[PDB]
Amino acid sequence: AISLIFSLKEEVGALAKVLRLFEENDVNLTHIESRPSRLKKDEYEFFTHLDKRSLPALTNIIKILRHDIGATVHEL
Amino acid sequence: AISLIFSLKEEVGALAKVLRLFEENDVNLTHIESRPSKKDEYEFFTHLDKRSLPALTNIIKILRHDIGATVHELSR
Ligand SMILES: N[C@@H](Cc1ccccc1)C(=O)O
Ligand SMILES: N[C@@H](Cc1ccccc1)C(=O)O
Repeated sequence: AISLIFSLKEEVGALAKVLRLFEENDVNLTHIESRPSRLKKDEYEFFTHLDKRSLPALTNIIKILRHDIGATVHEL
Repeated sequence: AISLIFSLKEEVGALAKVLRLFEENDVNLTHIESRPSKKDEYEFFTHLDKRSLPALTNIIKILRHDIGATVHELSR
């Protein structure tokens, strides 16, 4: 499984923006879970699985999340 | 915190559409977790902050009758 972790600044629609970006890149989730960040009081972390057909978008959505959104992101 | 548990039909952008509804109603999540369900669906466990309460009747309307999700639980 493709595993991706990212951290977002807390606000309404924070996750929705990420998922819109995923959808627009034909990325499809098989798992999501959140937890409050232990590092920053104003951040939430998200652990996701993506299906294998999402692989061609993977390098690129990582860069977009970091660049367009300012998320901290890591492929696991 | 408001507990809301619902299923969606599996498709690219399934969750994005729901989170757009939430966002447009000023609903803020504090937790999300998915699980595969019904073979072609996913179940979502969410918590909404108390400030989301004025939105509940509208998001339930749209979730049930527009998006066509099944709501398994709503509790506060
Ligand atoms: N595969 C769907 C539903 C889904 C979302 C998140 C986790 C698991 C399933 C999507 O990407 O929107
Ligand atoms: N509160 C933010 C981030 C978040 C999403 C989902 C779960 C937890 C936190 C939002 O509603 O988008």
